[PDB]
Amino acid sequence: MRQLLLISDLDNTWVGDQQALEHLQEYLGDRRGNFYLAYATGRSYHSARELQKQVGLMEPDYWLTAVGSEIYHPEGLDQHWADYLSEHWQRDILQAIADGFEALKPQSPLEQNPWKISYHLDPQACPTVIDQLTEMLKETGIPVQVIFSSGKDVDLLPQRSNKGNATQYLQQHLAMEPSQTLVCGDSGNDIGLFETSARGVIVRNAQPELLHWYDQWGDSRHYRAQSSHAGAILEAIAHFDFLS
Ligand SMILES: OC[C@H]1O[C@@](CO)(O[C@H]2O[C@H](CO)[C@@H](O)[C@H](O)[C@H]2O)[C@@H](O)[C@@H]1O
Ligand SMILES: [Mg+2]
Ligand SMILES: [Mg+2]
Repeated sequence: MRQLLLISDLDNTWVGDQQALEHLQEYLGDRRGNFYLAYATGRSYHSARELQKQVGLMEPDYWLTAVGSEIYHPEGLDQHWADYLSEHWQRDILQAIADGFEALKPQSPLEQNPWKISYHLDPQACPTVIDQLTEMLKETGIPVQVIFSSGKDVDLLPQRSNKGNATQYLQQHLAMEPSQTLVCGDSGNDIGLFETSARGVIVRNAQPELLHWYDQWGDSRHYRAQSSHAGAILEAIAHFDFLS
């Protein structure tokens, strides 16, 4: 029932330029009732909350955490989404395979969750190994997807997660149209967002994988911002003429 569904990543997107973050929130703070806000971050919910206290993030309506593996409503964790992602998902088997790759090191336990298996790619290893991993995982028949970002982070998720799939789910939940949605991102774990039909903005300080993605799949609905961090979000809002 609002005119805009604003979905943004936190680190290096909404966060990173304190001054821009502040004037973005100042502006949005004057029309809080005109948009729904969702933070689609790679961070776990707890980590997202700690970041909010650190930089003073304005309260969102929804939290799409751990790359969309967990959704939090004002009332709490979405159990329907959890059950939906659990269907056909076989975490143990995928982890056994990923654990077998010498170039991969598990990320700390707190970065893991039932629908998220994450690793760090050896900076000395050949990035081509991610393609081999992806092929090997896909051939298990288990609905899985591999998210590679910043040239070092690897996340194993159900094919039904993404920041993009979590976003389409939220859109349907709120009865918001893609034309009324703006996704904001900076890296490989944001590609799912740009795969949706929502309007999107790629921050100036975006990672290589995202820019390369844009070069190949970028379309009319995708905006390459001149500003970096939160400034890119204000820029996009004006560009797509949202919150008229
Ligand atoms: O957003 C980039 C920045 O976030 C961190 C915070 O720890 O990593 C998060 O996003 C990664 C990509 O999805 C996940 O693999 C990781 O588990 C999650 O914490 C930084 O590592 C990263 O540079
Ligand atoms: Mg980021
Ligand atoms: Mg990102």
